[PDB]
Amino acid sequence: VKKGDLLAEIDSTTQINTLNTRKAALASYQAQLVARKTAYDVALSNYQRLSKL
Amino acid sequence: YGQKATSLDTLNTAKATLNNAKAEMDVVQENIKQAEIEVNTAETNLGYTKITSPIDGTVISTPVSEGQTVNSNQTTPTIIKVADLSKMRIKPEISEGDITKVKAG
Amino acid sequence: PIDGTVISTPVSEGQTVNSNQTTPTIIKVADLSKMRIKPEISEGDITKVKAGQDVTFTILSDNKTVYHAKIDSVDPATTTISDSAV
Amino acid sequence: PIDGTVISTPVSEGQTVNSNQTTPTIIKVADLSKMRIKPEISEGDITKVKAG
Repeated sequence: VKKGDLLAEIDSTTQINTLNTRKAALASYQAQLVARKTAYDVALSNYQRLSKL
Repeated sequence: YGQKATSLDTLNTAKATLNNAKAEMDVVQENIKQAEIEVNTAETNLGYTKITSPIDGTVISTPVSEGQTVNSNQTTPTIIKVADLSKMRIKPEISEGDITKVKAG
Repeated sequence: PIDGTVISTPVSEGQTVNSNQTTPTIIKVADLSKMRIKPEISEGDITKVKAGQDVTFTILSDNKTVYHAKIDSVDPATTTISDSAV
Repeated sequence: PIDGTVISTPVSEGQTVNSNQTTPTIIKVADLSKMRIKPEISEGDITKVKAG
């Protein structure tokens, strides 16, 4: 069996399901980034002006 | 907002408070997922409802009792022993001085 | 982990395992292109036995093959520490 | 932990270990610049055997 070869397999299920879990988490956290950034855009261009004035 | 007045301060509400609506809906998607996922895994920890016999061969042991508590967290309780009796295979012990000679086929 | 060849296989394709407590060995893979023989060598000869020493040996399956090797090195600890009658 | 020299090595580079339950010894390293011999010394001689 050449180094690093095909030998076994188990129930990878529980472990991939939780991988998919943890990639959904992320996949929403980036979608928080969307809003929790534009909110700052609306409040950067509000402030940078209101302060000048 | 192209109609001259409607101060930007009330357009910006709408912009960022659109993205917050949209994104607060995405969050509930990823939650729908995680729930569908963890529910299928919550029926896949319910695979164990016959303890299906891996092969047919015939039955060769049975160490269990119908009515008996088991404790599989620590070491794995073997329950039935099922191996294949349509062939068999004999294992010739074959001593350390004959083996230079004993060849395959 | 290695290629050498396969030397045990204690597992069954279809078999539950329980690796949380102690680690189930599954296949045993060691290197059969070389080998190494371990001369038991008793507590009164060792003051003498040194590393690189014109050894010879014979297989318990040979009427004269007589192998011309050489001692390679020494352990500092008995054959019961390393990896009564001593 | 020490230098003394190496005296066992029960491990395999490539090998799984399970230290949560009991502690896998991996290498055994003790001091071979001195040594110490342990004279078994029977229950009837000991009233007599003294230190130094």
